[PDB]
This record gives sequence, structure tokens and C-alpha cells, in this order.
Amino acid sequence: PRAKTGVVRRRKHKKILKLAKGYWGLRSKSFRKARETLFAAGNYAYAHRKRRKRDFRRLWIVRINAACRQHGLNYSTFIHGLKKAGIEVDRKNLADLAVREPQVFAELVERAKAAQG
Amino acid sequence: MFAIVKTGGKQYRVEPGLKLRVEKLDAEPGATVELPVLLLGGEKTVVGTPVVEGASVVAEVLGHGRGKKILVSKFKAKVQYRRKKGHRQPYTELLIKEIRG
Amino acid sequence: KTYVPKQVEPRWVLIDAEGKTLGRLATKIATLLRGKHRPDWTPNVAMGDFVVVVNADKIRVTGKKLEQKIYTRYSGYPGGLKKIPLEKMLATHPERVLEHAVKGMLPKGPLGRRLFKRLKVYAGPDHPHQAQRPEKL
Amino acid sequence: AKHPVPKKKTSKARRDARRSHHALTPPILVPCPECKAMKPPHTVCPECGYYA
Amino acid sequence: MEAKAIARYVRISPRKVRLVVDLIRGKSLEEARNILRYTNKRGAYFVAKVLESAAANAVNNHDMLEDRLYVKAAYVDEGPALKRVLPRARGRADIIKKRTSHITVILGEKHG
RNA sequence: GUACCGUGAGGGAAAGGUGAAAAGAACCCCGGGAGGGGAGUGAAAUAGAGCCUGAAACCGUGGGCUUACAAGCAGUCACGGCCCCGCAAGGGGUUGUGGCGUGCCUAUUGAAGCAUGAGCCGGCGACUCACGGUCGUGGGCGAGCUUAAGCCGUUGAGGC
RNA sequence: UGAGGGCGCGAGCGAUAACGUCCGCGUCCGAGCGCGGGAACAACCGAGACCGCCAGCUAAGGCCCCCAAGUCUGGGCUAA
RNA sequence: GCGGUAGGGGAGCGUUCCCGAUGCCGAUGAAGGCCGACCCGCGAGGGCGGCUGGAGGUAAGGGAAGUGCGAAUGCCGGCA
Ligand SMILES: [Mg+2]
Ligand SMILES: [Mg+2]
Ligand SMILES: [Mg+2]
Ligand SMILES: [Mg+2]
Ligand SMILES: [Mg+2]
Ligand SMILES: [Mg+2]
Ligand SMILES: [Mg+2]
Ligand SMILES: [Mg+2]
Ligand SMILES: [Mg+2]
Ligand SMILES: [Mg+2]
Ligand SMILES: [Mg+2]
Ligand SMILES: [Mg+2]
Ligand SMILES: [Mg+2]
Ligand SMILES: [Mg+2]
Ligand SMILES: [Mg+2]
Ligand SMILES: [Mg+2]
Ligand SMILES: [Mg+2]
Ligand SMILES: [Mg+2]
Ligand SMILES: [Mg+2]
Ligand SMILES: [Mg+2]
Ligand SMILES: [Mg+2]
Ligand SMILES: [Mg+2]
Ligand SMILES: [Mg+2]
Ligand SMILES: [Mg+2]
Ligand SMILES: [Mg+2]
Ligand SMILES: [Mg+2]
Ligand SMILES: [Mg+2]
Ligand SMILES: [Mg+2]
Ligand SMILES: [Mg+2]
Ligand SMILES: [Mg+2]
Ligand SMILES: [Mg+2]
Ligand SMILES: [Mg+2]
Ligand SMILES: [Mg+2]
Ligand SMILES: [Mg+2]
Ligand SMILES: [Mg+2]
Ligand SMILES: [Mg+2]
Ligand SMILES: [Mg+2]
Ligand SMILES: [Mg+2]
Ligand SMILES: [Mg+2]
Ligand SMILES: [Mg+2]
Ligand SMILES: [Mg+2]
Ligand SMILES: [Mg+2]
Ligand SMILES: [Mg+2]
Ligand SMILES: [Mg+2]
Ligand SMILES: [Mg+2]
Ligand SMILES: [Mg+2]
Ligand SMILES: [Mg+2]
Ligand SMILES: [Mg+2]
Ligand SMILES: [Mg+2]
Ligand SMILES: [Mg+2]
Ligand SMILES: [Mg+2]
Ligand SMILES: [Mg+2]
Ligand SMILES: [Mg+2]
Ligand SMILES: [Mg+2]
Ligand SMILES: [Mg+2]
Ligand SMILES: [Mg+2]
Ligand SMILES: [Mg+2]
Ligand SMILES: [Mg+2]
Ligand SMILES: [Mg+2]
Ligand SMILES: [Mg+2]
Ligand SMILES: [Mg+2]
Ligand SMILES: [Mg+2]
Ligand SMILES: [Mg+2]
Ligand SMILES: [Mg+2]
Ligand SMILES: [Mg+2]
Ligand SMILES: [Mg+2]
Ligand SMILES: [Mg+2]
Ligand SMILES: [Mg+2]
Ligand SMILES: [Mg+2]
Ligand SMILES: [Mg+2]
Ligand SMILES: [Mg+2]
Ligand SMILES: [Mg+2]
Ligand SMILES: [Mg+2]
Ligand SMILES: [Mg+2]
Ligand SMILES: [Mg+2]
Ligand SMILES: [Mg+2]
Ligand SMILES: [Mg+2]
Ligand SMILES: [Mg+2]
Ligand SMILES: [Mg+2]
Ligand SMILES: [Mg+2]
Ligand SMILES: [Mg+2]
Ligand SMILES: [Mg+2]
Ligand SMILES: [Mg+2]
Ligand SMILES: [Mg+2]
Ligand SMILES: [Mg+2]
Ligand SMILES: [Mg+2]
Ligand SMILES: [Mg+2]
Ligand SMILES: [Mg+2]
Ligand SMILES: [Mg+2]
Ligand SMILES: [Mg+2]
Ligand SMILES: [Mg+2]
Ligand SMILES: [Mg+2]
Ligand SMILES: [Mg+2]
Ligand SMILES: [Mg+2]
Ligand SMILES: [Mg+2]
Ligand SMILES: [Mg+2]
Ligand SMILES: [Mg+2]
Ligand SMILES: [Mg+2]
Ligand SMILES: [Mg+2]
Ligand SMILES: [Mg+2]
Ligand SMILES: [Mg+2]
Ligand SMILES: [Mg+2]
Ligand SMILES: [Mg+2]
Repeated sequence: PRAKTGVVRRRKHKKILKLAKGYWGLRSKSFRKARETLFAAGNYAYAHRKRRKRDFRRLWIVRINAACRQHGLNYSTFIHGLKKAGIEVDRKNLADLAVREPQVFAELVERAKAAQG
Repeated sequence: MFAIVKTGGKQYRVEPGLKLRVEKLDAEPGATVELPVLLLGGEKTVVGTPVVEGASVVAEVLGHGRGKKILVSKFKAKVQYRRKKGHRQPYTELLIKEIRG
Repeated sequence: KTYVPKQVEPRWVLIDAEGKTLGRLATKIATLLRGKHRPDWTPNVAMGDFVVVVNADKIRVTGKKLEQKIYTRYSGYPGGLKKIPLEKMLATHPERVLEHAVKGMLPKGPLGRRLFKRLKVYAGPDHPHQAQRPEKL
Repeated sequence: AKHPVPKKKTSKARRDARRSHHALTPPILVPCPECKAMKPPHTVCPECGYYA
Repeated sequence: MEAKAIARYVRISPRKVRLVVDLIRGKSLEEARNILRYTNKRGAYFVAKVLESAAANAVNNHDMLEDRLYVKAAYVDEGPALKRVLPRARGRADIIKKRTSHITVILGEKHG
């Protein structure tokens, strides 16, 4: 019993090519270049899925430090006081209160200040 | 009134009555689940001792569901190593109601 | 979901340069060019302050720097590496040094050049009086 | 074959970018005084004639 | 309405005639007639011929008024090229490609 | 065993496909023809004659998005604008700015290597079978177990 | 599998040269060019990545701007 | 407990062919093709929906291999 390659090799190829669309040049038309670029893309995606955390942490931290420096202290003093006050509150992100409702942010500044020392 | 709940190992801000996507919570498909985890308030309620000792927030478990598929794809060149996984981090959509803290 | 700042409003500032040390002043200025001072910080949109500097020829600097610091600049031609001391730089257009010091501390991306455009320096003083002249120090 | 040789296959984008100026210009014409038909300037043409 | 006409299997390089086809794209019938009439190219012949035949088809088969039709669209594709053996130095033998092109012109009513 | 190659012995190919029926498109039209546009035949002409189905590279036409102070293995994550499917929320396409990022295989102590191999696409392509061993393994039998050639039978029927 | 390699340590050979050479103990690369620091830098510092999160705390290294975090506090030294 | 090359082990996917076939599916349209933002599986893959195409296809459960290609300055053809 013989079995040619048949549909198979095309189907598989087509599948990979389906992801390739959007890419520049042969890299999206040719199966081979498509495969390679898809590999690199997969790895980049996996890595940046961890990068996203660091990036957002940093952005938040900058904003927090800015609005905190509006009141008189720096981010280091802020977190020292806040963690010393007992408020394990606010996954740093939720200090977005710098933007909306900055009054709450100010009361938090005080509660950190007095409990700092 | 503004509110900070900490569930699924993560802290979300919450308005009185709004649809929210949270980590899967083992409960009825459509009953009520208070989140005793709650921080702050609309008219300011700084949570000195980590959790506010006298507040809460009520929500309805709207429904369970699966997240859209995310392909993970490890590949280390020169040594023909390739791995491909599909993934769908499940979740429950909470519907928030009363803010009786 | 983190706050996405909508269409911002510019904010002009007036900054002196008499007696100010080059480095530190330039650094705070750079910090002001980006929106890093404001809680609406967003690295991909650039919405800092219109920084304006006056009396640039009055900038202090420690040590024998005046005579010893050398500004290099190179044309494609062989031996084209030209270099001019800070003394002569102050002899001609002086603000060039503040501009150098600031640009060197900006993000290398295009928006960095944008922020660089949003920066005005003179040594008179006086300036495009315009509207806003909010002094800080 | 000998001495110089293209190290790489020219991308289609680059090719067409070269072809940018290849486009043709329409032939310049003016209506003749005799007939209604079109003529190229400073030249005489059939289905017509001339003066002097 | 629109009216098509296609001259296929024309023994000439497509890219060459395309320069001419692009010169009349979106023009009045009279306009195209004059332009092709005074074009210094070889493709001018075939393109203008299929153009005229196209106008004829338009009026005689799709009762449009000739007084106001135009080049609604026009293009040229590659026909099955002709490979021909060609001698060369030191015994090497390269093959030439006498290509060919399918020319297509379609017209339509002025406006409404 | 032709074309073609070789003085010669010899070498040695490609190339199958309309439709049930030719009913193979009269006549009109443009054209020197070629080729088309009607009309007509047919279930279908996207079955129009190297004609069933018509993939990929490759070449074009129209459209949506986008670019001419910008440094890039061409992707990725993020937010934003324009465009589009949808009551809703959402989703598809594109890419502006920002963060990050030294192709694939091979050979290697070691590669992003200025080491090797691939222009691109499609199809062919590489751990088998026979007998004899060896452990494991699913069963039949057990101090026993099993037949080989062959003969009888049948024509995918087994038995001696 | 039987070309191994770098680093630290103890010797031989060389010249108390070598990104040299040959052994001994350990280590890491190799097989971890996966992750943070050392500007970039297989094997030096930190640390063993099943997957997802716009949660938290630490490591080396750092906390003036590019670039996250003290132009922190207290006390001396250096003028190149 | 789960980095991983050589290597060993385990569990699966698809292609052709046979039993299941005097069967069942197929003009109310088989195989193949094109399209998808839908469904299921960790994955190879299976399924559904629209379009094309025009006569074949083969369950559940088993059986047998000319059985899976991206590279060999691979072979044939097509086209840059
Ligand atoms: Mg094969
Ligand atoms: Mg894209
Ligand atoms: Mg953090
Ligand atoms: Mg549970
Ligand atoms: Mg209920
Ligand atoms: Mg290798
Ligand atoms: Mg290997
Ligand atoms: Mg998102
Ligand atoms: Mg100084
Ligand atoms: Mg300059
Ligand atoms: Mg860049
Ligand atoms: Mg300027
Ligand atoms: Mg183009
Ligand atoms: Mg004349
Ligand atoms: Mg055009
Ligand atoms: Mg001619
Ligand atoms: Mg002959
Ligand atoms: Mg001979
Ligand atoms: Mg002969
Ligand atoms: Mg042959
Ligand atoms: Mg037939
Ligand atoms: Mg006809
Ligand atoms: Mg004749
Ligand atoms: Mg039909
Ligand atoms: Mg039909
Ligand atoms: Mg025939
Ligand atoms: Mg057929
Ligand atoms: Mg066909
Ligand atoms: Mg065709
Ligand atoms: Mg086609
Ligand atoms: Mg635009
Ligand atoms: Mg410039
Ligand atoms: Mg770069
Ligand atoms: Mg537009
Ligand atoms: Mg992009
Ligand atoms: Mg832009
Ligand atoms: Mg980018
Ligand atoms: Mg070797
Ligand atoms: Mg070299
Ligand atoms: Mg070589
Ligand atoms: Mg070699
Ligand atoms: Mg190779
Ligand atoms: Mg080569
Ligand atoms: Mg290759
Ligand atoms: Mg090939
Ligand atoms: Mg074997
Ligand atoms: Mg053995
Ligand atoms: Mg044995
Ligand atoms: Mg067994
Ligand atoms: Mg048994
Ligand atoms: Mg047994
Ligand atoms: Mg027994
Ligand atoms: Mg025998
Ligand atoms: Mg025997
Ligand atoms: Mg017999
Ligand atoms: Mg019988
Ligand atoms: Mg040996
Ligand atoms: Mg040895
Ligand atoms: Mg060696
Ligand atoms: Mg040895
Ligand atoms: Mg060793
Ligand atoms: Mg060692
Ligand atoms: Mg290590
Ligand atoms: Mg090795
Ligand atoms: Mg190891
Ligand atoms: Mg690194
Ligand atoms: Mg590094
Ligand atoms: Mg590192
Ligand atoms: Mg250092
Ligand atoms: Mg250094
Ligand atoms: Mg240490
Ligand atoms: Mg998982
Ligand atoms: Mg701790
Ligand atoms: Mg140190
Ligand atoms: Mg430390
Ligand atoms: Mg300091
Ligand atoms: Mg100090
Ligand atoms: Mg100090
Ligand atoms: Mg000090
Ligand atoms: Mg292990
Ligand atoms: Mg493992
Ligand atoms: Mg190996
Ligand atoms: Mg067969
Ligand atoms: Mg059979
Ligand atoms: Mg049968
Ligand atoms: Mg029918
Ligand atoms: Mg029927
Ligand atoms: Mg039906
Ligand atoms: Mg149908
Ligand atoms: Mg049909
Ligand atoms: Mg079949
Ligand atoms: Mg089948
Ligand atoms: Mg189908
Ligand atoms: Mg499964
Ligand atoms: Mg699928
Ligand atoms: Mg599928
Ligand atoms: Mg289908
Ligand atoms: Mg039949
Ligand atoms: Mg079967
Ligand atoms: Mg291969
Ligand atoms: Mg190949
Ligand atoms: Mg070839
Ligand atoms: Mg060629």
C-alpha cells in the first residue's frame, strides 16, 4: 500500500501561513520565512508577557512618585511610611488615585507621614 | 462610592454596580458572594490595620467562563527545541451591587 | 485599567540661569521637559512643560572646566574632528552649552527631539513674551 | 558571471522604487487652425495643409 | 452600464505595454484616441486597437452614447511566454523569453 | 526505444482528462489577421477546445489603513488615531509613539558570525524486508510442546 | 560518550609571557546565547524559567538626567 | 516534583490500504479547493459555518505500511 504526501503537507503549510499574514515581504508569503519569524515572535511574546509586569510597575511608580513629590516627600519616604502605617493597601497600580480623587491621595500622604515617625 | 476589593490575589477598584472580570471563584453559578476583602471608601476610609475592621462589599456571581486562547511558544535554536502550548486562564464575571461597608 | 490621559494642555515655564550650575539645572530642566513631574505621566505621548531659559551666559561651573572642557564635533572629512573649549563656546553663542547638556540627557527617540524643540534658551534675558511667563527656581 | 555580482536578490519594493520614474508623459498637442483634429506644435500634419 | 474588450495572446512584453496602458487610464474616448495616436511606443498600436474595438463593442452591443463614454478601467496581464534557446560563448547556452500579454480595456457611460 | 545526443558501441526523454451528446458556437459587430463583444447550444461556457477539479510561488487592477528629521532579523507588548462587522460589551484590519529584541539548519570548546547549506514555490525523498538469534511481551499447552515438505479439500474453508 | 572549554585553587613545561601548554580538587558553560546586574560581554555577581495576572516581597547591582529608585542623613579626605 | 542537547521511557495525532461493506453517507451535492473573529483538545489535530467544485466517500472497533520534510552546492517542474 502506497501513500503519497497528498493533502497533508499543503494543509500544515497553509496553517502556518495563516499566522504569517501581517508580516513584511516574503516573510508573510513564503512558508519558510514565515515559520522562522513566527518562532521569534512566539519567544518575544512569551518574554514580553513578563516584561509587561515590570513596565507597568515602573510607570505606576513614576506617577506615584510625582504626585507624592507634589506633597513634599519622595516615593521612598512614601512607601516607607505607608508600609509602616500598616496599610498593605494599594497594589502600587491603585495609587492611580494620584489622577482621580487626589484628596484621598493626600489623606493617604498624611496617614503615611504621621505613622512614618 | 469608590472601593478597593482584594480577590483572586489582586486588588480592583469598584463602583456601586458595575460589571467586572475576576479570577475564578468557587461559588454558585448565580448567587451572592460578599467580598469581606475591601479597602478604603468613597468618603475616605483609610485602612490602617490592613483590612478595614467593619466593612464589606456584596456582589453577584454573574457567570463562569474561559479566556481567549494564548499560544505560548518556546524555541531554542541550534538544538531543535520547540514547544507549543495552548492556554485559557478561566474566570468569573462578578456583578457588583450594594457597597454596604 | 491604568488611566489614559486625554488631550493635554501645554504649560510654559520661565527659568533663570544666573548663578545656576550647568549640570544640576540642566537635569531638573530635562526632568521638566518630560512630564515626569506630573502624575499624568505617559512615556509615549510627551506632554511636558515649555521650558524657557534666560541669561545662559551667566551659568556657573566648577573647577578649571572653563578652560579644560572640550566640545567635539565631527564632519565626514579626514581630520575633520573639530573641537572647541567652553571658553570660546561662551565667547560665541553661549546657550549652545545648555542645549548640549540638556539634549545629551534626553531620550534618544524622536519624541526626545520634540521635547528638545519645546525648549527655549537665551542670554538677554527677554524672549517671546507670549502669554505664560511662570517663573520657578 | 565574472567580477561583479549582486550579493542579494533585490526586494520587490526596492525594484518598483527604482521603477518610480519609468512612467511616460502624454504627447503635447495643440488644435490646428485648419481642421479640428489635433496637431503637435511647430509641425504640419496630414488631413490638413498650410500657408506660405 | 460597462463594456469590456480583451485582446489576448499579443506577442509583446507586458511591462512594456503597461507604460502605455497607464497613460490612458481614466480618460475620455477622444482623449485616449489622440494620446495613443501620438504616442512614440509600440504598445500604442495594440492598446489603441483593442481600445477602438472596445468602443465598438460598447455602442453596438450596449447602446451607450459614444459621445460620452470613457476609460472606466484598463490593464494588462502576462500570457504564456515563449521560451527560445539562445547560443552563447564557450558552449554555454542561455534561453530567451519572448513573453506575451493579455490586454484588457473596459468603458462606461459618462454620468448620471 | 521515438524525438534529441554521440563517429561509434551506446545514451535517452517529455507528453493521459470538453461534454451525457459536437449540440465544436451560424448570423451581426471591431479587427489585416490574431483576439474579443453580442446571439445561440448546454445542467454548467467560471466545461470554449492541451478545454474537469485550478493549490503555491509569481504578475497585475480597484479598494481600506499607512509613510517623505528617520537608524531597521522587520517582530513583540502597551496605549492612541483612522477604517470596518456587531443592540450591547466586544471583535477584525492597519500603524503612530513608547519598552524590548545578535535570522534557520549544520558543524562546534564556542556563532549573530566575516564558518557551512538553501533565490522563491510545488511535488519525489531516507531506518525496510527475509531468514537466524536475544531479552521483554499477549496468549495455547505443559513433562512435554510444535510440525516441515507434502497429500486431501476448497477456490479468501480448512484438515491431515 | 571517549576533540571538551572558561574560571578559582595546588604544581610541572615556558620567561614567577600568552585568550599558551599538561595534570590534580572544585565549580559553572557545555545541555542554562532562558531571566536581573556587570554599557555590549557562553561559563564573573545574583539566580535553576510547567502556564496565566496591569498583585506583593527580596537578590546581585544600584537610588542626579538618558533609566526604575535618596541630588537621603551624619562625619572626614582629595583639587588632579 | 516539572530548564534541558546526545540518549532511554510513556502517551497520542494524521496519510494510504483491508475486515467491519449484498452495509451506511452522497444531487436536498462525495473527494478536493478557498474563507473564518465560531466550537472542542495542552498539542499533532478534530468539528461547524459561507463559497467553490461535480461522483464519489467510509463510522464505532480492529488490521497492514511505498505513512508525515525545510534544508542533502538534493531530484523534477514552475516562476522571480
Ligand atoms: Mg513525502
Ligand atoms: Mg502588522
Ligand atoms: Mg512591583
Ligand atoms: Mg478550587
Ligand atoms: Mg441569585
Ligand atoms: Mg547543534
Ligand atoms: Mg543539538
Ligand atoms: Mg488588554
Ligand atoms: Mg559646573
Ligand atoms: Mg548641533
Ligand atoms: Mg527604535
Ligand atoms: Mg530651540
Ligand atoms: Mg505596487
Ligand atoms: Mg509648421
Ligand atoms: Mg492608477
Ligand atoms: Mg506591430
Ligand atoms: Mg525535432
Ligand atoms: Mg563522444
Ligand atoms: Mg542519429
Ligand atoms: Mg529521463
Ligand atoms: Mg465523460
Ligand atoms: Mg463568439
Ligand atoms: Mg496581408
Ligand atoms: Mg449545473
Ligand atoms: Mg450547479
Ligand atoms: Mg482541439
Ligand atoms: Mg472531468
Ligand atoms: Mg480550468
Ligand atoms: Mg485559470
Ligand atoms: Mg488562479
Ligand atoms: Mg493619515
Ligand atoms: Mg538636526
Ligand atoms: Mg535599535
Ligand atoms: Mg485618510
Ligand atoms: Mg509596530
Ligand atoms: Mg508620529
Ligand atoms: Mg516599535
Ligand atoms: Mg567533523
Ligand atoms: Mg572572522
Ligand atoms: Mg569557507
Ligand atoms: Mg569546512
Ligand atoms: Mg548545512
Ligand atoms: Mg550560497
Ligand atoms: Mg538549506
Ligand atoms: Mg526544492
Ligand atoms: Mg532499523
Ligand atoms: Mg541481544
Ligand atoms: Mg541476556
Ligand atoms: Mg507488555
Ligand atoms: Mg487467556
Ligand atoms: Mg507464555
Ligand atoms: Mg501457565
Ligand atoms: Mg518453511
Ligand atoms: Mg527450521
Ligand atoms: Mg490449494
Ligand atoms: Mg463456489
Ligand atoms: Mg577511541
Ligand atoms: Mg580524550
Ligand atoms: Mg581540545
Ligand atoms: Mg586526549
Ligand atoms: Mg570536564
Ligand atoms: Mg574544569
Ligand atoms: Mg550558569
Ligand atoms: Mg558540544
Ligand atoms: Mg548544568
Ligand atoms: Mg541579557
Ligand atoms: Mg545585560
Ligand atoms: Mg546577563
Ligand atoms: Mg560598571
Ligand atoms: Mg565601564
Ligand atoms: Mg557578592
Ligand atoms: Mg498550562
Ligand atoms: Mg519582606
Ligand atoms: Mg559596587
Ligand atoms: Mg545591597
Ligand atoms: Mg547624592
Ligand atoms: Mg549629597
Ligand atoms: Mg549626601
Ligand atoms: Mg555627605
Ligand atoms: Mg530536571
Ligand atoms: Mg524535562
Ligand atoms: Mg548534543
Ligand atoms: Mg491508492
Ligand atoms: Mg476490499
Ligand atoms: Mg468490501
Ligand atoms: Mg442537480
Ligand atoms: Mg435526489
Ligand atoms: Mg438534506
Ligand atoms: Mg451546494
Ligand atoms: Mg452548485
Ligand atoms: Mg481518497
Ligand atoms: Mg478522506
Ligand atoms: Mg468542501
Ligand atoms: Mg486532551
Ligand atoms: Mg485549529
Ligand atoms: Mg480546524
Ligand atoms: Mg467546509
Ligand atoms: Mg460512475
Ligand atoms: Mg479505520
Ligand atoms: Mg528535510
Ligand atoms: Mg529544499
Ligand atoms: Mg529548480
Ligand atoms: Mg530568468
